[PDB]
Amino acid sequence: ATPDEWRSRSIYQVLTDRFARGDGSPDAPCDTGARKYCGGNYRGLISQLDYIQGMGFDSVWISPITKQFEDDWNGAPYHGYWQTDLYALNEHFGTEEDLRALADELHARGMFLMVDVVINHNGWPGDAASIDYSQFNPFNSSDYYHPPCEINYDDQTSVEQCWLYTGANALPDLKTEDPHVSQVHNDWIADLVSKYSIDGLRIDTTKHVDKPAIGSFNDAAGVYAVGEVYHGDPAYTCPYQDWVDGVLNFPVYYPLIDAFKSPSGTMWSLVDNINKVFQTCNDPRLLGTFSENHDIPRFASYTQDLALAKNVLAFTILFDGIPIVYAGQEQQYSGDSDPYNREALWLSGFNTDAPLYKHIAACNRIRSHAVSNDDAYITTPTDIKYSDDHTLALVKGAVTTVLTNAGANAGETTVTVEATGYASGEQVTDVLSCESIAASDGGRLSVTLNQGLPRVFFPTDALAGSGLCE
Ligand SMILES: *[C@@H]1O[C@H](CO)[C@@H](O)[C@H](O)[C@H]1NC(C)=O
Ligand SMILES: OC[C@H]1O[C@H](O)[C@H](O)[C@@H](O)[C@@H]1O
Ligand SMILES: [Ca+2]
Repeated sequence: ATPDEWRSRSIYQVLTDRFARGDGSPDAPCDTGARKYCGGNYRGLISQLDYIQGMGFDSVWISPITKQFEDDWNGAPYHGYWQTDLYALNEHFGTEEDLRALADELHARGMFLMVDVVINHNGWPGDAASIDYSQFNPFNSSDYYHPPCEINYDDQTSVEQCWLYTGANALPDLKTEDPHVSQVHNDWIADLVSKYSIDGLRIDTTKHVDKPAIGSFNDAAGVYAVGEVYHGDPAYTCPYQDWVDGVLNFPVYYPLIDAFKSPSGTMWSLVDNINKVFQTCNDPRLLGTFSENHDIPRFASYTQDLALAKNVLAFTILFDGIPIVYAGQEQQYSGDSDPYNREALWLSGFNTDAPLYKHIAACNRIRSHAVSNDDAYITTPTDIKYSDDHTLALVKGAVTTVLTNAGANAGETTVTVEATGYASGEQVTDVLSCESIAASDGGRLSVTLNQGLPRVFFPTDALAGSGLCE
C-alpha cells in the first residue's frame, strides 16, 4: 500500500511473542525478567483481532519475522532484532503458512500488515571477536560488515559505520552502503513484500544506516515505510523524510511525555517541536505518532493518573500523522524499562472494559468517522488554536481536540478557543462525554474542562452514523 493509502490508518504495535498465544491461554506465565520466549504467535494474534479492531485500529505492526539465533544463554531473541538468516522465518512466531494466514485474515478485515525490518545488523550470541560470519545468511562473510567499534555519538559516520554493540550479544554492522549488500537487501524486500502481501514497513535503526541505502530500500519495497529515527531534534530526524516515506515522531514524543507525565509540566516545548517538525519535515501527516514503544518507559510508569493517560492517547490518535499504540498501553501496563515494558498482553485477559480500551475506541472512531465525512480531513494540517502552560487546543478540519495536563485532581477550568472554524451557533458534541455545546462569535468555543479530562468536539449534525453518543 502507498503512503496515500496509509494516511487514514492507525497502528497497534505488538511484540509477537508477548501479545497472544495460539492455544488461547490468558495465564501462561511471562516473567519479563527471564527474557525467554513467552510463546505469543501469529495464530494467537489472528485469534485476538476482534480485540484489536474493537479499539478501532486497522493496522498491526509485528516484530521482525526473520530467523534468529538459537543460543539463549544471554537472553532469548524473542523481540526479533537479533537475526541470522533473512531467507528464513522465526518459527517461534510461526511457519510461512501461519504468517500467510495472518496476512490473509488482516486483509479479510480490511486491515494492513506492517512488518518491522532490520537491515543495519545481524545478532550473535557472543562478543564481536567470537562471531563466525559463515553462520549468517546471506551475508556469510566478514567482508559484508564494518569492522567492530563502539559508536562515537558526536560523529554521524560513526553512528552509521560503527556497531550498536560489540560485547555479547554483538550486533555486526552490515555495509548497507556496499553495492552488493544494498542489492541483496533490495531484492530481498521486494520479494518479501510480494511473498507475504506486506502493506507497509517499519525500518529499524534507520539513523544507523546511510540515507541512500534507506532510499533505495524503501523504493524496492514498493510500499510505505516508516523509519525509526531515534532522535529528538527535528533538525536531525526530519531530513530523513527525504529518504523514507515517514519517520516515527520522536521530536514530538519527548515534549509530549514531558507535558503530560505530571501537572508540573508545561505545553511550550510540545508547541515548539510541533512548529519545528511542521517547518522541517516534508509531510508531518505521514509521520508515526506514538507515546510508547518497547524501548522506552511505559506511560503509566511515569504516572498512575488516568486523565493524564487519556490526554496523551487523545493526542496520540487525533494529532496529524498515523497513530501508533504500543500493545499494553490500553491496559495501563507500567514497565519502566526493557525487559519490564514487554509484559504479555494475554495476562490482562484482553479486557475490553479497561477505561483506556474504551477511550482509544472513541478516539479512533471519531477520527475514522471524520475521514468518512470529509475526503480532505486527513490531509488538512492540524493548527494549534489555543495554548497556555497547561492546555492545548488542536483543530483539524471539523475535529477540535482540547487537552490538559492539570490531571485528575484539577477541579474545573474554562478555556476559550478562538476561530475553531465552527459557525457561530453550530452545535458540537464532545464525543468523549457525549456532552453538547455550541460555537459562538467567529468560531469561538468556550470549553470547560473538569477533572483533567480531554474533550473531542465534532459537529452534532454530522455525527450521525458514527456509533458515538447514540
Ligand atoms: C558464503 O557462501 C558462498 C556460497 O555458498 C560460499 O562460496 C562461500 O565460501 C561462503 N563464505 C564463507 C566465509 O563461508
Ligand atoms: O533499542 C534501542 C535502539 O532503538 C533503535 O533501534 C535506535 O535506532 C537505536 O539507536 C537504539 O539503540
Ligand atoms: Ca550501520
